[PDB]
Amino acid sequence: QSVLMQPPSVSGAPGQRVTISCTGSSSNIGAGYDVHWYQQLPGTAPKLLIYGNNNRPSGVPDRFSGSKSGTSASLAITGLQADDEADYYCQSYDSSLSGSKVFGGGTKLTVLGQPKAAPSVTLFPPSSEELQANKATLVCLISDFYPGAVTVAWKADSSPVKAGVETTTPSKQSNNKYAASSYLSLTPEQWKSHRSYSCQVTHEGSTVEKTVAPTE
Amino acid sequence: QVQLQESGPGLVKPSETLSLTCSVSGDSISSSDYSWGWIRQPPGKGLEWIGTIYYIKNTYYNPSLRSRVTLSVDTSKNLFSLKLSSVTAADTAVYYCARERPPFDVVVVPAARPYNWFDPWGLGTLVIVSSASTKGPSVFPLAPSSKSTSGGTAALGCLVKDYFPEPVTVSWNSGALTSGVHTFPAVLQSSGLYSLSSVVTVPSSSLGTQTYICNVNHKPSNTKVDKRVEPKSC
Amino acid sequence: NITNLCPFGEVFNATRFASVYAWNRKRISNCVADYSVLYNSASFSTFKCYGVSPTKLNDLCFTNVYADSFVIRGDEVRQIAPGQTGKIADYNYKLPDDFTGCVIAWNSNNLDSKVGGNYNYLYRLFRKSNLKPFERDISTEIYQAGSTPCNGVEGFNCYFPLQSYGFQPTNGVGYQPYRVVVLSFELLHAPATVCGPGSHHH
Ligand SMILES: *[C@@H]1O[C@H](CO)[C@@H](O[C@@H]2O[C@H](CO)[C@@H](O[C@@H]3O[C@H](CO)[C@@H](O)[C@H](O)[C@@H]3O)[C@H](O)[C@H]2NC(C)=O)[C@H](O)[C@H]1NC(C)=O
Repeated sequence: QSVLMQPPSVSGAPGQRVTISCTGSSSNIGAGYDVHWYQQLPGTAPKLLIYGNNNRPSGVPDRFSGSKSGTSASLAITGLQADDEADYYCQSYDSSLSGSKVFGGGTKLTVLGQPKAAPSVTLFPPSSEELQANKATLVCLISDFYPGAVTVAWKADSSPVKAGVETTTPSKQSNNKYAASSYLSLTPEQWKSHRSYSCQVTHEGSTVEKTVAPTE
Repeated sequence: QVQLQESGPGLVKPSETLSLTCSVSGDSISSSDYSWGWIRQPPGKGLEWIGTIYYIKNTYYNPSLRSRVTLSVDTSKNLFSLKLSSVTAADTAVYYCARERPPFDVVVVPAARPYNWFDPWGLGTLVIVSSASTKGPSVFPLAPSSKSTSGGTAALGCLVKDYFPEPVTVSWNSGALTSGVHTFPAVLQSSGLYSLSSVVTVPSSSLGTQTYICNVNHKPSNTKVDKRVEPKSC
Repeated sequence: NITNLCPFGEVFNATRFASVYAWNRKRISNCVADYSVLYNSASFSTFKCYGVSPTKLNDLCFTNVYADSFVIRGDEVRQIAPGQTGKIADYNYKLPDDFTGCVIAWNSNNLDSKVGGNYNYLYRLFRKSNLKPFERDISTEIYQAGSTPCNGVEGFNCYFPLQSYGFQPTNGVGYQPYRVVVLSFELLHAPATVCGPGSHHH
């Protein structure tokens, strides 16, 4: 959960132009406050990429550019290189209530090095063994996708479930495609209190869901 | 050149207070130009501002954390500090310190605070909130249902639940089954215990013919468990 | 012999303008003031007059005139008028309801913004009460928003009272800097001392 909204993933081939948007509201970006961009290379701390909407700190190459318009801001990356694969975060200030710095949710930029592939999703209900142990875990396994970026959302009778959910960051499998896993941990009572549960998996803007039911 | 170095306990029990210290090199924390801030990042998630201290005494807090945050400066050691009270599992995160600087050519620094940015950042320090004692995992079968059975391939697996600490190793058929296998990294649950899963994609026509066992090893607790995965009906 | 034109260029062509919270005032007296050449001196975004008709302003006389000047952002020019509310009208510069004078404003993006941003124009964000007409608040005391005293230190419910505008050249026009000059005409029970050429005095 973040006050600034970024796309979860963006991708482009080496040498192409790519943009990452950052939409806020009239209480932050729309109130006249600047947007800064940080680049987080994998395994490293974030680092300043753009400051004050469109200024490059020393050391940041020409290929990076920033702008803002209305309630939105945009990071543009030209001449995409493999070095650029990272998570990018926008950041601004929000004047509502007592005021606070706010961050976007982050964008995983993927420099395409293999064909895109839609995820395969398999949703396991809690085993009878686990239920006999007075526990219930729904296991949603996701595999064979590229880029390695996915959004998982759980629903119990169409109601979004936040608590009891844990999700792993996509990691490479032996065929160099990506996989991820998500868990919904429930007591047996609440497991049996709903008609069905949904694991919804969003990849490059397309959502596939699998469903389980305690009856079936 | 300005460098920041975090330091703190790696593990804290729930309800305790997290104490972190950030040492500054190449600048003075007594600056009336720069501020000193804390940001955190839960594993696999985004960045969240904690709070900032400016000119020794002035503080600015994330409103949703303000009641639990205390910031301070020690000028004799050139460092600043964060204390986060009553920690829960939601506070497990990498904690970064950062210098927060105002825009260039600003006369009245306090008036420009909404336009500050973070530069440079520290290296970050991982803080895990858990009361867990060392504990072996329970292994449950992820049986192939009547779904994949009807097709060509069938997915089956093993759930390795509630263990501490990491790691746990998983093989299949004592290493005789390797292709189509993927063992996932562990999640840390709000209980303070780890869980992971191991999955294998197998020919559907093998489910009566071939036995499928996952071998699970948790060396800290000296626990080893074999679990056979069969397609028990609904 | 009073062929000295009033020094309007001193105020309008000043190289630097004040922040609105510390708005400047220039006293102008003992000179001739033609306002036609003012309304023809440059391209003004705003030129509104209140209390007296803008057709025959030149045929009028007054005891003296006061020229207040400052910078705000575009969307706030509308607050420099009678009966207005908002952070500028409430906390920074307030015109009376019976105002008699003129509000002149123009876009100063070429002067008051810069690449990377100019953040040195400030406005007052907090105040315990609204300004009376033509009063001025230059204090920088920490604003006590709550029940706990601030002791000159910023914290929760203890806020620095001023805030920067962020003026960058590519801002939307509503967030670009505008220079404002307010002309007040003082009609006192005393001889006139500022007069237009077109009045029968001259
Ligand atoms: C602020 O400064 C600007 C520029 O210095 C002033 O504009 C200038 O005003 C003079 C008025 O004496 C202009 O000269 C005039 O030329 C016309 C014919 O073109 C003539 O009829 C007048 O008698 C006079 O000779 C001058 O061209 C003009 N310059 C520019 C670049 O526009 C402005 O008046 C100053 N503002 C105030 C309030 O004093």
